[PDB]
Amino acid sequence: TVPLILLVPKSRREDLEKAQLAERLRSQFFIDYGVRLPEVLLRDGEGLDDNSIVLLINEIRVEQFTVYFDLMRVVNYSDEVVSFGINPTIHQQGSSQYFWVTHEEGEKLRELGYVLRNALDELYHCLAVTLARNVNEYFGIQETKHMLDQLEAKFPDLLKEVLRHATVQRISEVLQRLLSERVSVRNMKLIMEALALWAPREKDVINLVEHIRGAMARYICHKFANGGELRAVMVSAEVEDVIRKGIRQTSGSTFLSLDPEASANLMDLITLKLDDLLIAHKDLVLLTSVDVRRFIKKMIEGRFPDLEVLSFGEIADSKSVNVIKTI
Repeated sequence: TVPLILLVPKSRREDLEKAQLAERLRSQFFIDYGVRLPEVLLRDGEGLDDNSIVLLINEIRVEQFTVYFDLMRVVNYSDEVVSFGINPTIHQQGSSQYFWVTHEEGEKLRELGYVLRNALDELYHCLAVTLARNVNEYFGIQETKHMLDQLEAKFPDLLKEVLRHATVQRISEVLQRLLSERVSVRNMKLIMEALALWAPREKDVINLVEHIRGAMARYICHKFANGGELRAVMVSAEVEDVIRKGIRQTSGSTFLSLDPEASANLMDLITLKLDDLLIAHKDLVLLTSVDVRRFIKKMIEGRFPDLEVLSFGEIADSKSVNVIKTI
């Protein structure tokens, strides 16, 4: 490994050491995603204002976050909150907007049903999301091969079934593709049984990952729910069909071929439908049909890298999906 670095404000460093942000971060990441982060060091950022954090991977600034350490974030913010006389501190970051309120104001809003989050939990969800996306930077063949060792000491026969049909390279690619889209690989037993089933059937890694995803529907659903309702923006049959109608294939696998204008137009619709929502992209997902899920993720990720895209198959067996807008 090389270490992950969090540049933090001079004024906050002491509390962050005392809170053990560095290590708790790694622990919770393991609990959520089933993989080892490298060591995380804190370092004082020169000219960071008191509510800024910066992440460095390989000593290159990767993203800056605004977390108001003394305040609480309203996660399902609506404008109704202003009706209770609370005027939030607002930060605009990408085309997401974030609303922060005092501890006091926060307790009042909790009892009206709002879900509030502290600065450190928030900071973790932000780092988790960026690190899930940057999985290739610290997770590859060596770590895969080490996860397999741990699995072989429990389930040797299943490890061997999977290897009759997939190389260690291939399985690492699968795990990376799951994790890059924020799907946990903490249940290597289940994932392997799913590779056991599909890997002989499917020699295209992209198609394989989609079948593993289908097989893991219930787990993906539970994870994006947290311990609460799953907030979904539904992609309409209309948008779905422009994508479906663009799907091509020459010899290798299957790809999206849309006019430049056709894609820019789809993007303007998504953009503006999301601008109507007060909720941060990373607390939402998009729902769409199984065959177009991956195309929409490829299409939107350059611009909305936080917004994941679940298929309707992946939520069939959920209780608390809440569709809050259509596209």
